[PDB]
Amino acid sequence: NPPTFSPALLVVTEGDNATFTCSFSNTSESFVLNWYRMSPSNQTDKLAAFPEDRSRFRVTQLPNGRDFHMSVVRARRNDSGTYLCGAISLQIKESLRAELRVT
Amino acid sequence: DIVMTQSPDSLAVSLGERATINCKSSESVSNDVAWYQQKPGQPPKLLINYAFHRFTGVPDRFSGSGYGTDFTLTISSLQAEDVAVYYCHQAYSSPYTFGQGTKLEIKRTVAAPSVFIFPPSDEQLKSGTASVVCLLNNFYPREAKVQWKVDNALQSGNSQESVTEQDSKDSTYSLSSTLTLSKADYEKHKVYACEVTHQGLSSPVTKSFNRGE
Amino acid sequence: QVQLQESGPGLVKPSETLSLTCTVSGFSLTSYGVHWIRQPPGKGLEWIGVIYADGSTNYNPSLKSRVTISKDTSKNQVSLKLSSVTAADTAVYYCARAYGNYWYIDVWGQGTTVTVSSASTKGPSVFPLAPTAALGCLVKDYFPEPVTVSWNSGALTSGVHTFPAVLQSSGLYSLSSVVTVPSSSLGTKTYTCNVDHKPSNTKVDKRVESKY
Repeated sequence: NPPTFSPALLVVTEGDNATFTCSFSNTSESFVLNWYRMSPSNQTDKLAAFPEDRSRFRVTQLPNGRDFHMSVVRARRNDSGTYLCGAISLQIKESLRAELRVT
Repeated sequence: DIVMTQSPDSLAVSLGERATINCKSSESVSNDVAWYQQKPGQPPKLLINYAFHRFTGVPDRFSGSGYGTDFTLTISSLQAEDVAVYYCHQAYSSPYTFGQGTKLEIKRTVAAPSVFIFPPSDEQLKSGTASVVCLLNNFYPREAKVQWKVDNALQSGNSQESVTEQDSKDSTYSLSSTLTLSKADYEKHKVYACEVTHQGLSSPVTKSFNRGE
Repeated sequence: QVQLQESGPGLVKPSETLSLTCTVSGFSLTSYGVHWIRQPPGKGLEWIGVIYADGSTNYNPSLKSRVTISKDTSKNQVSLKLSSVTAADTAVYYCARAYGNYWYIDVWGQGTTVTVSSASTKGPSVFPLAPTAALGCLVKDYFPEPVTVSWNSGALTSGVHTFPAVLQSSGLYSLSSVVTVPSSSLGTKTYTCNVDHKPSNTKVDKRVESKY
């Protein structure tokens, strides 16, 4: 069972927030999910991860424990691209991709 | 300074078999670890980023794993072009140290060396020294004895051997012995031979060549 | 394309400062980080430092107070300066691009071998190795390293075997490059080696066919 990444398409304007929802909760509950931006030539570019890998892309967990809000604060026009949320079981599972548009 | 320690210093699995490489960090470098492949002479090449995702244009036979201080690089079916050194790299905190590399070499059947001998060119002969080269090509294993004979006189202390790394096409090696002599001495003798002793040769092969003809 | 072309002097006198450069092409130099890496003879990779898009740098604690990494954005170049050089700095320096918000080294440079020595440069002598069949070229008595030989401008990769250089009793280096080709092409196809010795600006295209 892989993670989810909704909505499939997210059209926001230039300046406001943009938030996706990565729904994932495995059979072990010992997981660390990443938030990568896929390049036009299939070369992921990690943005953030939960728990916050300390070393504008927010990652907050909801009370249900299965949904995670991945937010792009003050979405710039260059942020339009492909995004996905991976999941690592302590093994990796990539969620379905999704598009992000910024008018 | 986080210490990246690759456990299998030298790995020599057979052709087409699984081949994994471990790289353990002395501290939490949790998922900012990249793998690199490097061949003799050429610069490094990236294979895995973030320890799981494989780079674009990278064969599917490559896989990565690990989230704490336990990282691994796996090759489903080892290919001849996979012979190289594999370095891991941490990007968690400074000084973003690297590993020490794991030499990945192919194991195969025994092969006899194709021997070739070359006389010195009239260009070098016009400068005093004269170099004669013997060429052991596409053989296995690496251990191979080469002998030098000039007018049936066993040469010693004047040659220099050089061996290539594991070939990336048929997983073989190559050796080149270079006997360096002065022109006066090169013109004072006539028969120059190169005797090659090897595991794949029941009797040592010899390559004779006489000056002039 | 995405590239990193390094260039520097082949020789460096002891106690002097080594100057290097990494001319970039392909990506916005003000949007990616360049990391310098060292590779001592017969050893692994060692990180020298970084330079981000803002213009701030992080250096290796063991190399600090001697390293200087700057960049000329109006020239797309990254410079590396190593003062009070010793014999330990002799290595192959590599500049590399950093990709991602949580960066990783994706593209690497071609490399630049630095030989910290007092002895001057020495151009190599290219002699033929005229004769499946074999042929080659002999690169002898050069200093310092390296010598990068190719065949037919790189189009002839099959059956090429460039041996590692060997130190000589005189103190110079020497290597031999060979090629295995079929006898049916010995007459029709042209085989030439390209010996490039950067420390002395010596390029040598050599035709090797036969003798009588």
